[PDB]
Amino acid sequence: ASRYWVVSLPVQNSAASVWNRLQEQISKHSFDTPLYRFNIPNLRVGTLDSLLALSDDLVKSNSFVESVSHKIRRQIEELERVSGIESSSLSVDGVPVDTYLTRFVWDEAKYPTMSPLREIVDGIHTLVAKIEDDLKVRVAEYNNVRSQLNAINRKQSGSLAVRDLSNLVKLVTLLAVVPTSYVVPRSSKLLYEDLYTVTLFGRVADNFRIAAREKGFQIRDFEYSSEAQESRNQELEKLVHDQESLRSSLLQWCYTSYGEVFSSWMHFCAVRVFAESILRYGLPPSFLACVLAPSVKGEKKVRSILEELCG
Amino acid sequence: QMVRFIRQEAEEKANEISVSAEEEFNIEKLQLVEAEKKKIRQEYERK
Repeated sequence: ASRYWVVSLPVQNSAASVWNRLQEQISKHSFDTPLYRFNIPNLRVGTLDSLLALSDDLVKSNSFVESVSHKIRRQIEELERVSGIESSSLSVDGVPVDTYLTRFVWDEAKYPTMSPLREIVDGIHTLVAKIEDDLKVRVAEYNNVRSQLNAINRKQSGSLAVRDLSNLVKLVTLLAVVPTSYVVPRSSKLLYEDLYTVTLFGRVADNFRIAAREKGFQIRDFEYSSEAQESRNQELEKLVHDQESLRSSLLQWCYTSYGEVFSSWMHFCAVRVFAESILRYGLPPSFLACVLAPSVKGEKKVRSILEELCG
Repeated sequence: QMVRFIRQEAEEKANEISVSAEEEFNIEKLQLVEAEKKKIRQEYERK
């Protein structure tokens, strides 16, 4: 998927034409930059030491967000049936990417406490970790289903080395010798063709051994009753269908968890807005930056505008 | 041709089993006909 791409600028360091022009009427419209934002400050902010601790923990928060993003982009997509949750279905904080990135409403009481965010950030991180753990549980279930997939049906289609009971003829044994007269009633022909059958009888072992493995190429043994092979094939088909359903229904829940993780990442970006505001401005949360996924030219223009607060 | 030989084999097995049973039958009969001179020393000699 896409990693974090939010800009860093406090309320006092807006890069637009005006301080309040970051949301709209900025020069970014001329350059077609998709940047958008909306303020959503917390109830209160911590002290300078609390701000430094939050800045230190922001690295761990970003690492957790990256882990969640990698899990969502890998586990769902690899199943080839879980990527059906679009941006609207995976809307962050209930709003699509068009509106989720244009506001910080995820700072409401769902993940944080709408309060001093020094511990609310850690609580939201723990909630996102729980969501990622649920996604990992879904991925493990998908892996176990895939283990149920590629079942006994993966063997040969009968009259061969493996799963040859499905092509059995059901004193005689399953031989299916692929490329005789005696006292025994060797005048017989089994139905062991997926292969060929040969004259054999159990009354005298000479004809049976001659037909089975005595000369030429030795035949391959198989289960006498084809009912067991049919049951195994039916179980394999059922397991494959269950794996496909899990990749389509259980992995649909995984995609829903991925949308929840996107909401958690939106909340993390909302928290990081206040973190940057504290880092490069006063303690109270107030930011005028923007979050989007622009082109190289738009980012360069934004950096040229904001060079007054360059890194 | 060995389909009839299966009947012969079964008859031979049954004959062997019956011969063993008859051979043990004499011993079983003698187990009661004989040694009762000892058991009568407890069943009635006690009286």
